[PDB]
Amino acid sequence: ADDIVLKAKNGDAKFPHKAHQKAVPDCKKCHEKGPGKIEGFGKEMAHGKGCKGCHEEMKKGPTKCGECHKK
Ligand code: HEC
Ligand code: HEC
Ligand code: HEC
Ligand SMILES: C[C@H](CCC(=O)O)[C@H]1CC[C@H]2[C@@H]3CC[C@@H]4C[C@H](O)CC[C@]4(C)[C@H]3C[C@H](O)[C@]12C
Repeated sequence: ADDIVLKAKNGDAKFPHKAHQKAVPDCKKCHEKGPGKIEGFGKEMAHGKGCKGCHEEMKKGPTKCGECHKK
């Protein structure tokens, strides 16, 4: 399947799966979650544990605005 881009108004936020499959061998961090995760994602999640928060916790991945968001 293809990578997806989240259409944030301030700039497209791409999600490259291959890098994540490699750097996050604990697949259950994102997969096999209960229901609601598709409906639940948004800016709050993205800037929290959904994206940015994991990068901070794992000490790796983009944590600056212009690193995730790109027009
Ligand atoms: C969140 C950070 C994820 C982690 C960690 C892993 N996966 Fe993932 N996966 C995630 C998303 C949002 C998507 C759909 C959008 C996309 O970019 O593909 C997927 C997709 C998959 C797929 C389909 C891939 C393909 O057909 O190219 C598979 C088979 C899959 N994910 C499995 C997988 C495994 C085994 C992981 C751990 C090593 C893993 N994913 C991590 C989100 C995230
Ligand atoms: C852990 C559970 C993560 C979640 C949830 C998300 N990301 Fe992530 N990301 C994670 C790690 C450990 C890394 C380092 C990968 C590396 O090998 O350097 C990343 C990396 C990225 C990248 C850059 C990929 C690259 O080729 O350098 C991007 C652009 C990125 N992550 C974006 C991103 C977004 C938008 C997420 C939410 C939708 C997201 N990540 C979740 C760990 C985790
Ligand atoms: C990746 C790790 C991110 C970092 C670092 C920052 N942002 Fe972000 N942001 C990210 C995603 C994946 C999303 C989309 C959420 C969704 O609904 O899918 C967003 C969202 C925003 C928004 C709202 C955009 C909209 O609703 O159209 C804004 C205004 C925004 N982001 C700004 C922003 C700034 C200023 C940041 C640095 C301080 C920043 N983001 C960090 C992913 C990531
Ligand atoms: C559930 C995990 C991990 C975050 C968490 O613990 O909740 C998060 C990490 C990235 C999230 C995905 C980002 C891209 C998509 C955003 C859409 O608006 C809703 C579906 C997708 C596919 C999201 C589904 C789910 O919300 C994921 C996989």
